[PDB]
Formats: sequence, structure tokens, C-alpha cells
Amino acid sequence: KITLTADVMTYIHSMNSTILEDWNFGLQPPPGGTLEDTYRFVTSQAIACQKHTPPAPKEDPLKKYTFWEVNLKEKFSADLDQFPLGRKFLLQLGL
Amino acid sequence: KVVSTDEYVARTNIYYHAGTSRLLAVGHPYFPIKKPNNNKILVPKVSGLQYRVFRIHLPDPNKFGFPDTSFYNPDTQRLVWACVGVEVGRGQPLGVGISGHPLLNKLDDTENASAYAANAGVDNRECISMDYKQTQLCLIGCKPPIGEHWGKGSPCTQVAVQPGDCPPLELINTVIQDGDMVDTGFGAMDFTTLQANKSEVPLDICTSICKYPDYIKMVSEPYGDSLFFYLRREQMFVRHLFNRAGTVGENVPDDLYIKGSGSTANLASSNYFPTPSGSMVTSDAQIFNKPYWLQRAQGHNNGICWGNQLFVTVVDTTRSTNMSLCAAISTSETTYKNTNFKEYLRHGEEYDLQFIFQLCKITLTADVMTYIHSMNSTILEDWNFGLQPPPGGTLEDTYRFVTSQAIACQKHTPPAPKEDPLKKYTFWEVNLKEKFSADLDQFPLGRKFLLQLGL
Repeated sequence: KITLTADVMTYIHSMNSTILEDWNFGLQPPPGGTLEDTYRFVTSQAIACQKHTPPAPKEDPLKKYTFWEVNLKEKFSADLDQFPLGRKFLLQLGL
Repeated sequence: KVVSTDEYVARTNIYYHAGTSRLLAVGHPYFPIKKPNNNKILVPKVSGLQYRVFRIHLPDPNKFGFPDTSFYNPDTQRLVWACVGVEVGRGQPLGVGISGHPLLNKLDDTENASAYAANAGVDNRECISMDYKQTQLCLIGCKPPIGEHWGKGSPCTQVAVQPGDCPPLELINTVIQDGDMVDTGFGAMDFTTLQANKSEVPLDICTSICKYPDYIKMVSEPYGDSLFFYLRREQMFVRHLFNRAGTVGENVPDDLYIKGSGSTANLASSNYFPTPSGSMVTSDAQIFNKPYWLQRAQGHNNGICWGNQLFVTVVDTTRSTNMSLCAAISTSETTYKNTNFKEYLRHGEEYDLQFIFQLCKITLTADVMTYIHSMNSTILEDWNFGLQPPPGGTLEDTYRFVTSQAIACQKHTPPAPKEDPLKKYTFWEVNLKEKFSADLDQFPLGRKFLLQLGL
């Protein structure tokens, strides 16, 4: 996890914009903010669940190049015990 | 998930009284009197069977100018009006009306016959009258009442109905508007559309629609804004029994009798119908001129007159007596000349309302707001949140705020007044903006209520 404060953010951005851009910060309720604000927030926030799903997928910034693609999105697991590496690693570190 | 207003609504120790001076309405008991050629109603229809609906307007609490304003913080909440006490004033002396129709589709007394009925010629209708079902009722809410009734429901694309063919039915909900008709003892339906006959019921209702409070639905309401308080009192019985003249729509299955013979040979109409009769009225029966304390309500909304609005809906036959007034054409002839006198019919209604309201504040936080909005946008929209100084905000912000805020007092007063979202409908308007008071001691209800609660 990464607590995102100003400096933090900045540093990251400066380091590599994308990182943040890629992420998404769902609008949140402004602390102690003027009712007006809060209100508006609600509204906007409310009209944010219109089920409209038009999220234009970004483009591979390296489409140019080509290499062996390896999708893992559906291969993550917790009980490493069920895996060699897991076992090894696990035991290795111990805890 | 919904919740009782008590959750988000804060109750103050402030109470106010308000009530109409004395409402009065007079007109024709059966129909309006308008110019034959024209349409402008010289005289309006006025009967004890008209649904009395009141759009009670209240002054904006937040906009109201109070003595002390400490009790709450305008930077965190808004004020709302909450009714807690109401009394309905009925001024006319107890009495009964009576309606009918010169050519009601009456056939013959089915109650008891010596010998079989005659034969159906044409235009056998007659002039009759009656005393509809006795009904007392009233209800209140921040939203208007919704009636149910019967009507010609749209059909299916099949046998293109053969003229005369029986129409299909459909229960219909509708906003009970002021003046509408209450069940008379004939049910709730669009007599107009359902009875082409135009002589099945007394005139006063002939061309109209009898409505009934769709209590059920009203309560089923989650927020339950429709109505939070009410009480009904109806009763009636069979005065007479009659046969409906006309032609058989659906025939009697022979497997339910033995063929006639001679006079009997031919079947008489089986389509009977009764004469409603609201029995005698009594004082002890009375339901108005009594105070109602809306302390608790089984509904989620607890008398939160949102938008500073209100809906008192009443119905009372108990004082229906209409007076037959007659004027002569010539102060001469010492002999009664039927043609020397013009007969008229008039009915009047005396009303007067009064209530007690508790002031209420509502801390507006996110969830809060949301809930409200979700519940009913308007509420907030209607309110106004003057820009405020952002806490600890960047000087830049604060600054800008100032500017904007500053340029907000340019004396420019172009506030386009909103539009009645129910302009469509129409009912008895009741402005109270200038009738609120604190020293309830100066008022009956006040006294009563006051003492009643004690503190």
C-alpha cells in the first residue's frame, strides 16, 4: 500500500506520471466542506452510478515492440502450500 | 433502507399556531351553473360529497424572521415545519342532503311483486332520489392523497369489440383533487365511461367519477409522505331494490332455471341494483371539531411538512342538507300559481382549520443530504446554501470566496420563481405564511394542546 500525500504523489508523478493517471480516485466527501460543496459532491457522485460504462481502454505505450505476453490476472493464489515455490519460499522465510 | 424522520430530524422547543379565519363555499348540490353558450361558471357545484382538499402553505422556517436564532446553526442545518396538532372546523348544523335523477334507469320494484312485471317499452326510466352512504373522513400528509376506482382499461388486440359489448375493467389510481366525488354507495368508477346510459345514477354523479382513498397503497408507501394521519367513518344499507331497464348484455344460463310459460315465458331482467342509504347522523358520531395529536405515526415521515406544504383532505356528509329556495315572479295573484315561482337548490359548507407546528432543524451531512435527495431531490434544491468561508482553505480559495461572496450583494434580485409541480391539479389553496403565532394561549387549540401536553 502507499499512503498518497502531496510530496508523495508529486515524487511519483515526477518519477513516472502514468502510475497515478492509471489509478482511479473515486470522488470523495470533502471533510467539513461547505454544505454547498458536499451537496454538489453528492449530486455528481450520485450521477456517477448511471450504469454508463464507456471507459475507453488505454493503448499499449510499447505497442511498437513485441514480446512474450503473459497474462496472470487469473493465476493469483494465497495458499502457496499448494505450490512448490510457495512451499520453498514460505518455509525459506519461515514466517 | 428508509428511516423515521426522527432519525435525521431534530425537534425544537418551539411551537407555533396557525389557522384559517373561516372558510365558506356555496353553490349547486348537483352541478355547476354556467352560461348556456359560454362556460364561465356563474355558480359552482357544491355538495357535501365533494372531496375537500387543502393545499396548506406554510412560511419557510429558514426564511422566517425569528426573535432568537441561537437554538440552531444555519451553517450546519436547515429548518423544517412539523405539524403536531390539527382541528377541523365544521360550522354548518348537522343535516342530510339527498340526490337523484329525473330519468334513472329504474325498471321496477324487485323488492316484492304481486304478479310478473310488464314489458319493456322504451324510456321506462323515472325520477327518483335517495340518501347516499353516510361518510366522514379526513387525512393529512405533505403529499396529496391518491384515490382508486374503476375504469375502462385498455384491452388486447383481438376481437374488435362489438358495439354494446361489455367493456374491460381496470383499477385506477389518481390524485384526489378538490371537489371530486366520494363513494355514494355505488362504488368507485368512471360512471361517464362505464355507463353510456347516462341515467344509472343521480345527476350530481352521473357524468363524474366516484373515488376512494387507496388507503392500502398510501400506507404501502415506504417514506409514507402521502399521509401520516387519518380516520374514516362510513356506513350504509339497502333502501330499495330495483331492476335495471334495458337489454340483456349477458344471458342467464338456462341450466339455472326452468323455462317460463305464458306471462312468465319471457324472462325479466336479472340485472338488479339497490338504493343506498346513509342512516341517521348523530353528534356522538361526529369526527370533526375535535383536536388531533400527531405525536406518533406508524409511518416513516412524522408530520414533516416538507417544502412547507400540507395536505388536509376531508369528507363529511353529516351536513349535506341543501336548502330549496324559491322566488316569485309577481307579487300579485292571491292564488298559488305554479308558474309564479322559480325553484332553486343551494347548499353551503362551513370550514375552519387550525394547527400546531413544532419547529425542527436538520444537521446536513453527506449521508444525510444524500438520503434526503434520494428521498426527494427538491427538498434540498428548494433550500438555499449561501456560500460560506472554506475552513482553513488556501488564502486563494478564501479570497475568491470573498470576491464572489462580495459580488453577491449587488442588490440584483432576479430570482425566477419556480413552478407549481402540480399546477395540473387544483384544490383549495390555504396561505398561512402570515398566520403563525407563538402565544398559543390566545388560541383554543393552543390552550388545549398546550395544557394537554402540559409543558
